[PDB]
Amino acid sequence: SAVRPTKRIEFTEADGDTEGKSVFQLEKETDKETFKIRDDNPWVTVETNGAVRVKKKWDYEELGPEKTIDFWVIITNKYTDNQRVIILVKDVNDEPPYFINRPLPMQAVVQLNAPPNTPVFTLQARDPDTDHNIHYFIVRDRTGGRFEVDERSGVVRTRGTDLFQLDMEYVLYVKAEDQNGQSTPEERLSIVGGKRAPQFYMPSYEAEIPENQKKDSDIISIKAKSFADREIRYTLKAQGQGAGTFNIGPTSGIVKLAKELDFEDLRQPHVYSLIVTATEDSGGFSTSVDLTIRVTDV
Ligand SMILES: [Ca+2]
Ligand SMILES: [Zn+2]
Ligand SMILES: [Zn+2]
Ligand SMILES: [Zn+2]
Ligand SMILES: [Zn+2]
Ligand SMILES: [Zn+2]
Ligand SMILES: [Zn+2]
Ligand SMILES: [Zn+2]
Ligand SMILES: [Zn+2]
Ligand SMILES: [Zn+2]
Ligand SMILES: [Zn+2]
Ligand SMILES: [Zn+2]
Ligand SMILES: [Zn+2]
Ligand SMILES: [Zn+2]
Ligand SMILES: [Zn+2]
Ligand SMILES: [Zn+2]
Ligand SMILES: [Zn+2]
Ligand SMILES: [Zn+2]
Repeated sequence: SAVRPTKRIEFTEADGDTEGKSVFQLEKETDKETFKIRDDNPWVTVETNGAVRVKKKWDYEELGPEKTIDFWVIITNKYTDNQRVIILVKDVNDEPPYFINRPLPMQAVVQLNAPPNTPVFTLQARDPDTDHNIHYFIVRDRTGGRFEVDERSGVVRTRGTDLFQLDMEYVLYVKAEDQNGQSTPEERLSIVGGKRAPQFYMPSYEAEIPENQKKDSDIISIKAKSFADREIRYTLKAQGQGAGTFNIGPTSGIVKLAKELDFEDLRQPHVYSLIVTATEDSGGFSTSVDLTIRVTDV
């Protein structure tokens, strides 16, 4: 027949990242066949010998919604053959955006007399694909319409002139969506009127240290965010065993080893459970978090 079975083949965007690179060889039914493209294609040239070469550096986003380099070839040696070539192009960078806001869950405060269009928090997601653009939006507003999000910047801004209530929680569920390839999870943003307690940069902390850890060496750094941007004082208590084995820097949040350790001494536990407290001298507010320290033998 005049038409050959359609050549189907899969390559990544990156396989086509260099002009003139021979991606694949089109097969010939007879030794003396020569190839020629039917229509000029922006992405590929076809050599006389059937080698398919990168013309313009492949860009998945720039392909039609089909995501294929789709072209025909003429085969000869008139009595000529025709064959369709469909290169399915895979965008291997195309993985969903994720929020890079820290700490999670998303927490902000709103000034009680915040005037309209006061920014209270900036949503920041990252698309691992550098070639993608994302839009931020609210999927569920539990604030009674007191906040909106800028789709470009991710900035969350107050609306209306009414006051906000002290200690009152305003909740938005927010999402960033890809304009190319997927989205973030629908994350919960908690905005509290006026002030709220410090939030640790991790919901729990875990350290693993050898038996021979040097006395007064740093074991783990703990940090809490003060929403009032006020001074944080850290304290550390032991849950059960190990009181006084570790301390934490009042200002630094750095947990050091206070005592020598013996793994073969069964008086000392192998897993220490500690609670770190972050205290604002901004008045009252404290938050606690678990710190778990495991000791390995050496
Ligand atoms: Ca791309
Ligand atoms: Zn036939
Ligand atoms: Zn591009
Ligand atoms: Zn891409
Ligand atoms: Zn990956
Ligand atoms: Zn890319
Ligand atoms: Zn949009
Ligand atoms: Zn804007
Ligand atoms: Zn009102
Ligand atoms: Zn949903
Ligand atoms: Zn240090
Ligand atoms: Zn500051
Ligand atoms: Zn500090
Ligand atoms: Zn030992
Ligand atoms: Zn002992
Ligand atoms: Zn606990
Ligand atoms: Zn041992
Ligand atoms: Zn040993």
